[PDB]
Amino acid sequence: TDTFQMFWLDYCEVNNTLILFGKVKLKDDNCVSAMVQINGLCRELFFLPREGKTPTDIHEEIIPLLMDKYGLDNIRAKPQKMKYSFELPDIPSESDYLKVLLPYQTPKSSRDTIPSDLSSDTFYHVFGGNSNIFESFVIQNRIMGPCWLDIKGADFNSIRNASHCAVEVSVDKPQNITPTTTKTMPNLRCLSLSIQTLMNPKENKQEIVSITLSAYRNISLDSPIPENIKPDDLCTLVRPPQSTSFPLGLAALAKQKLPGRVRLFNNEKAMLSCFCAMLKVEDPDVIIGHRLQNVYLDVLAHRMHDLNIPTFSSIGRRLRRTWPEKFSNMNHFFISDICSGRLICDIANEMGQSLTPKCQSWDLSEMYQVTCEKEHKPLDIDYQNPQYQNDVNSMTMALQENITNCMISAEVSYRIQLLTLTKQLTNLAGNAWAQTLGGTRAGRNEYILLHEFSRNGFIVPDKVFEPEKGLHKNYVLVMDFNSLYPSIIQEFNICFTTVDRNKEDIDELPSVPPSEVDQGVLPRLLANLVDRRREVKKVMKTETDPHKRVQCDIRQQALKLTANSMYGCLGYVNSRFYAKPLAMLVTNKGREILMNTRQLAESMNLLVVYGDTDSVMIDTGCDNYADAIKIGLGFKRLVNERYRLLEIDIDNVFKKLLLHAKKKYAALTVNTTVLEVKGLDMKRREFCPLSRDVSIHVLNTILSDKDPEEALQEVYDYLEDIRIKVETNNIRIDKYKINMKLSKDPKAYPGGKNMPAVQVALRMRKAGRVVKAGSVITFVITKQALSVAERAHALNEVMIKSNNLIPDPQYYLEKQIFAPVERLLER
Repeated sequence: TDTFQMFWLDYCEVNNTLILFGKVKLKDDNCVSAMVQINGLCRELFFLPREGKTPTDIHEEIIPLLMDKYGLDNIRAKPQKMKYSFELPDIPSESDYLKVLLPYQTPKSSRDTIPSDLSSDTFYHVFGGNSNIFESFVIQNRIMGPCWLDIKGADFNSIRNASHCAVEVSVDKPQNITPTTTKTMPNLRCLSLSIQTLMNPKENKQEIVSITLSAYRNISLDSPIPENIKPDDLCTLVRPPQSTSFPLGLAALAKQKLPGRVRLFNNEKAMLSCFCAMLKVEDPDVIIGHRLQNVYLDVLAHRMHDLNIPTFSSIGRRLRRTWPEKFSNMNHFFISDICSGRLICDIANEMGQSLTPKCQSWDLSEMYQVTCEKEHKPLDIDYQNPQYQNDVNSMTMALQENITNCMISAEVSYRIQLLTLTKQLTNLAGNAWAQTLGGTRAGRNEYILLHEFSRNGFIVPDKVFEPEKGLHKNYVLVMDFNSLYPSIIQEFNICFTTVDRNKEDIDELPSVPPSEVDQGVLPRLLANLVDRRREVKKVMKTETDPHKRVQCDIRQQALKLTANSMYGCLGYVNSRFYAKPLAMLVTNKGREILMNTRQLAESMNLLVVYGDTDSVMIDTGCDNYADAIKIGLGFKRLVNERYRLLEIDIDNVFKKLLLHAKKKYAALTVNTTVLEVKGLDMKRREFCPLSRDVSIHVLNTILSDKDPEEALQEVYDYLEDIRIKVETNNIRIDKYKINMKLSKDPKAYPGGKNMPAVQVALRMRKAGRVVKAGSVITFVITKQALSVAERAHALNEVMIKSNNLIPDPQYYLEKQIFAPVERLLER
């Protein structure tokens, strides 16, 4: 009521200040964007006194020297008792440090940081010298992810023309900002982007041809997001891929065939200028897309740089007139920085992939099928193909393809709940939402410990069973063992605080602490996450309201993911909290448990088909779903009885299983039984529809509910019928077709005599027709000595009977039918 309130989403660093971007509510209950410039932030340095000296001795030595070097009239400093329990050898468990507050903003040498190994006769180590400004703020003020912030003493007249936000304010000190307990959040303005590019052979540059923008202005994460939500505004921007003008009648045809607005531009520079203007006015909190992080944002950024778009900064929320001077492998940092203020929701990055394990390539069409169970056949659009510069039909189809991708990306991101889950993960880890969305696990792993330890007066550090190959005729269950390590850490009280280890030699194996030692920080945290998860699952059993129930499920998953990710803290080599002695201690107990899990399985007359620290596959010996699940639960109880904290679950159910490796198999999963293939090249372009039809039919018959002979004879009968059908050419010519795209001119292909597509193309040239880079050649290997490449002819030519061209039975029965079936039907 007296304080400025804001829901913070993202941040950036500039001039040793911390800017928070967020939302503010207006008198009409509508939320607009806002930014807060936070001054007066300081590093918390801790100086460790030598055995004889004291914190006061330190005060008298460096405070004057620090004042002079940084040009400060005074420096807040006081003794403080802190604890250390990490990897540095000669630092005691508890000591009296001199806590020093060094402002990020200093008159002199602000950019220079104090090294940990600063020479002195009063102290021999210094912590926090290289602290990050965002890290300091978040830790000192106990900020746990995106939330509401009470900001007192906000200055509404200090900041001028600094952002693309509606409200700009500042504070003189970070203590003026505190988090509130409000559990709800404001609606987000989401903007889905789809970009189509053009490869420029001359400069090897990726240029932009079109951009589609789909706006969703009131996405609410408090309630579930309605399926197939329609955008409030849809707009497509485009420029000519070849000439300076479009085909005739494009605008009229677009108005007639395409949804939303379509804006035409004479060049790319005008299009990108318009794009930036639209971002500014739309002011999205979230930018959704497919492969934005590692592909399209880089293209977009560099093209804006190339064409010198003055309003490029609107991609983020901080206003810049110039690009970073060094804008190289560190382009990712510059782009990430310039986007600050708008969250990047990329369904195809590491974070997005982790939520969609059922995928394999994570292509837009594949994800749409997996997550939404809807089919969309992708069109390969190559704007090098001249047809787009003159054929108005072609252009319209291309734009339609872009518009569809833009809305599929949005729908997928809502369906897999990428925003709400990452938010919960961010609230649990206390890091930045953007870091969760675009980073690995390491980030979340790091901040959850930074918060836990600093809250309990601790100084934090400075920044297998081989697969049984073959067909399994009985139900096989994949048992989830992801809680293995976190249950080990908890059971055996493994922590940085409890395990004595040789810090001189990290290869020396330590021992688990005796029961007398109190629960450490890491096990206590894991125990809590596990308890909170139960508190939520209990509530679900009673909850009737689907809205609250769905919210519970999200919270529940978030807690599970946080706990199952804790091992990375001490396991990952490049972790701020890496500890090899601890990693070894947890990995060894992991082997003991899995080895015994095998014996437990065999004690139930079960066979382990495959296993690792993440999952164990067991053959139930049953040919019935009900029987199989009962066996699964029995094994679940058996494993929990021997390991009270280890709770495993049934992840997959294979009625039949053809196994090669963990991610290379074919099987009938149960959710209704369905065919599921993994790690096997099924939809490979090298193979024609006939070969794919045959391979599919072969699998279905093997995994069929029939005996081996009567079913395998069905295969032989099928192949024989196929062979006679091929030899007598009674199959549709389409089924023999093979596609092959030309990346360059067929004449410029070195070794084109071996490539069937290059031969077909060159033949079309010598005739008269035109074919350049970007043309897809569809051909058939015809019967005739001539090479296979010389016997290859365009599909449409073989379709005409008067041409007397027939498919070569030898090639198709051998290379297209025998070879694939041989690799599939071996065991």
